[PDB]
Amino acid sequence: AVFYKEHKLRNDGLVITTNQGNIRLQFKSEAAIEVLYRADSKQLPSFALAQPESAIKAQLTETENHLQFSGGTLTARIQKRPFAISYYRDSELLLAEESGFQVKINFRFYLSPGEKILGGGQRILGMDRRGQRFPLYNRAHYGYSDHSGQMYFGLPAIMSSKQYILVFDNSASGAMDIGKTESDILQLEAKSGRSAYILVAGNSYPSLIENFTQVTGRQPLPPRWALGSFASRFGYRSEAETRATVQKYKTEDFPLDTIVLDLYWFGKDIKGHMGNLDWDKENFPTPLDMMADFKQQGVKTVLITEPFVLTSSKRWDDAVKAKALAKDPQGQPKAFELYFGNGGIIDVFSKEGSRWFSSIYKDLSKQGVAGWWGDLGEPEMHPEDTQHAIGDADTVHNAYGHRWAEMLYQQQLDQFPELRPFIMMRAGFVGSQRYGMIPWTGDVSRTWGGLASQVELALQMSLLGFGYIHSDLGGFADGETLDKEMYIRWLQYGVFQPVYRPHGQDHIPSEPVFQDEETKAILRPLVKLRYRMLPYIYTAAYQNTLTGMPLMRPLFFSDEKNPALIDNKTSYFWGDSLLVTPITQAGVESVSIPAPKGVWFDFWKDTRYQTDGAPLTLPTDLHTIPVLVKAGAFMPYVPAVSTTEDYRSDSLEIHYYADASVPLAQGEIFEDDGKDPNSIKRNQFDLLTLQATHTDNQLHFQLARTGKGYRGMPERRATTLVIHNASDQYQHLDINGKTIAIAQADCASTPALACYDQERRQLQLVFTWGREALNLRLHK
Ligand SMILES: *[C@H]1[C@H](O)[C@@H](O)[C@H](O)[C@@H](CO)[C@@H]1OS(=O)(=O)O
Ligand SMILES: O=C([O-])C(=O)[O-]
Repeated sequence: AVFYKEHKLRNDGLVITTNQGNIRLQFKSEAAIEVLYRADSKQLPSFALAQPESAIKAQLTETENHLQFSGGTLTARIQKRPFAISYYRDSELLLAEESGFQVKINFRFYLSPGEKILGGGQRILGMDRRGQRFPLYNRAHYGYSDHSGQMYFGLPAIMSSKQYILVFDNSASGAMDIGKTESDILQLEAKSGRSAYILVAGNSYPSLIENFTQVTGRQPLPPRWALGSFASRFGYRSEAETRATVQKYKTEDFPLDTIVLDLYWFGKDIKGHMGNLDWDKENFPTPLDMMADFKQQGVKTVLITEPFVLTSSKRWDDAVKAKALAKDPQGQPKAFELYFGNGGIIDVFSKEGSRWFSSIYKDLSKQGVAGWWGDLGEPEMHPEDTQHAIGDADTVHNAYGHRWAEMLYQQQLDQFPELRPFIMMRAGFVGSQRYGMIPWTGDVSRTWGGLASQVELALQMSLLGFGYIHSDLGGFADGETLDKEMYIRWLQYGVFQPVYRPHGQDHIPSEPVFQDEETKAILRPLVKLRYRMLPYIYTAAYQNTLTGMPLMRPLFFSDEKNPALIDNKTSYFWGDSLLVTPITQAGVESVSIPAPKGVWFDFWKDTRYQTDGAPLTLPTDLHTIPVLVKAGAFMPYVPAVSTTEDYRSDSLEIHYYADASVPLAQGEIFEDDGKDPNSIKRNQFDLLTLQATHTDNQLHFQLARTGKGYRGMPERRATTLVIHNASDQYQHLDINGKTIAIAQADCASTPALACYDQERRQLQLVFTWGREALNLRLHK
């Protein structure tokens, strides 16, 4: 039994007092509200919020039975007796408290009938998680396949078909019950920690995500090289083996940006060395030379680190001496029995642990390390009586990796202010994207089921802030012999997901360069294609930095008024223009693609398909996976390079997919130096835009560039524009008023400026795209 007693305004925040205590309401933006219960008391601070202290000016009005606290779009409606807060966008009800806050920590809300609920981060349960209950405790799920209620990276958040996001801003061991125990109740629970939630609203899913990342944090543009080809396994045993692998990429003609070094870099066994955090010199005798030799070939080195320091490690005594480790309640270093041996955990929440760990990263980064892999940050083992500077293990658990990322991010920005940090980690929290976290989906089994789950996992993480979620390509765990077909399918899909990082236990090769001739003949052109497509991918990355928009988008974005599409986890958008349907079983001979209505082209074959709703059946082959291009797409390409260190857009090739059904279309290509963390803030970029206007007798392109450019930007780019499904009735072309005849023969065999290929229905234009505006007009 809870009821309103009184309220005060204090610094734009509403402080309500009930019989049970104080409640602080602060708008963190016009569409986002933080609700803090037990506001009177000492609590852990917010982890989810980018600006925890902020509170924007809202309006307050009072009635007999209710209070109303409003920003721009979002309104909190506070019923006085019994006490219950509900949330409105306009006057549409988003979410209503049931009993609300109780005692343990517990929050209870009503779910509306038919409401679909995404969220929880990494689970394999179906896209709509309504009807499920699961814990909020980051934890390993080694060898998972087609099911999981609990994995490496849970998020205490949900997204609803009402277009709100709800965050439980609490770091502790907890649980979420999404209308499972009681049909119409969403319940959030924790053992301890902060008693706060955050509601974010939007008018569309893109706007919701923009609003969410506004208040939780925007991912800073990663270095372009993170969009490249990684060489990885668990693990290279020696400097000789790592060098032989870089070489294998060069001798096999596969692109390679980065090689990743797993735990053998600091010791010859899996057990007993963790915490050494220094080179095993018997096996890596000349590591500075190794890294410099790789950097000459345009190849970066990334090293694994973990939170644990073993008692058998060279750094135990020093970490104890420095007070860097978490303690027991008695005050001494907490040691416990990991797989690797008896050891402690670095306390990234303390000043002393942060300084000791940071100094180690600094030293290795000085030696030549370009990037960092933080594994086991769940933490993988985290006994409940472990004490951190700000709380016990069970209170801080789900924020350990998040703070570990923050610590490493700040450290890398301090050491290399002119570089973009690369931080790859397994476990975080809501907002960890603001520290550049690039998550992967853990120790997936080498099964079709493991592959068939990756889209669900990726979309779930993308929707709640994590654009660079990806999988270990080809699979990680167990197996005795390569499953060739599954491997190929997984590396094909790889091209159309955020990070191209095949990785697996080393009794079976993860790297495509160690595969048989047929496998390499299939994958080599695809890995190159990933490089040729860098302007498409880097431009989606740019939009993710700008607005939260994930790189992988779900089918349901295509029609916001058809909630049944939410269930789809087999087809997704890669950027604006490509609808990808990975093949996730052996021997599949054809697929049915639930393409949204409109006109679509086969990416590989150029076939045009029109549909008014019905799915398209495409045949499959072993050399590709089904990809459709949306009519009105501009697909930009550059020539393939071996490494992004050689990236140039001096030569562009742009493919436009024309159809009269699309009378206006736009595209954009974002170019900058690929490395400057301040490029966007300072406008040190070249932003190419393209607009097509398609009427009955004309097809008009307007091309332009904005931004202040950057050092080494080409002034003039040689541009080949290829118009697919181009009319055969275009007689002339004007480029900026200068008329050019369209050749109708020998397009492939003359240096033609404009040429129509009648057999392929393609019209090719070749021109110079300089700093001034350009108009290309085709007319019948
Ligand atoms: C952590 C990662 O999930 C996996 O990709 C690594 O290859 C391995 C080895 O460092 C880690 O798992 S574990 O074996 O240490 O548990
Ligand atoms: O649609 C057109 O413009 C045509 O195909 O002739």
